[PDB]
Amino acid sequence: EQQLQKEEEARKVKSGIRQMRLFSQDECAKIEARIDEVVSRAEKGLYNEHTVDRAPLRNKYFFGEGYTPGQERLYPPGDVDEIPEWVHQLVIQKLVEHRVIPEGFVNSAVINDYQPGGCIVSHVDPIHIFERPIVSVSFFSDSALCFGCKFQFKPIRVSEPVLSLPVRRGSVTVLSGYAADEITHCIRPQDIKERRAVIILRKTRLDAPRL
Repeated sequence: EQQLQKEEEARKVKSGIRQMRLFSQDECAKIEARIDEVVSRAEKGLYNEHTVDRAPLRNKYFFGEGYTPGQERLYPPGDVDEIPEWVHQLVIQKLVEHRVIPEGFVNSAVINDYQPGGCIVSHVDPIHIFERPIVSVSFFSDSALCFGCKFQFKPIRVSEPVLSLPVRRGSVTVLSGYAADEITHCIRPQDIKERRAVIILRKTRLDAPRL
């Protein structure tokens, strides 16, 4: 049955997801103020060209490492701005202290800032660029992350994702295995009702192809 297939898929996705409430409301407030600083600094033209990526639904800020289909390429060393001290002190440290990731692991911090009605189209985290696990921390409001995103293209055949994962403010999502390699994920516009930001902490692969 198609029902059994969806249930085994969702179980496999679940095995690749770990999630914990790690940041208090005050800790979130401090990080959100720092996120607002990045947005302000971008608007002041203070960042490198490749640090900032502006699109209708969302702004993307690349720190430490950055990239440009499976044809993503890492920008040459020193092309994007370095990971800001507050990311180390307020975000990465908390994660290291809670043993989510080891020290020295993260060389890439991306901030995605979403407008209401913002979305991500079905995609896989590029395996040729980034090691696993992929760590993300949500900030301004609660939302959902969907896995198995055929519905975004064939809504008559399939109306729902395989799995929808609540992503609450201050929660940490860790993706590995099946959830990171074998299935697509996306965000639905109806799931972003107000401003939402997310910090994505990753390690790039040594042989990630460069420009």
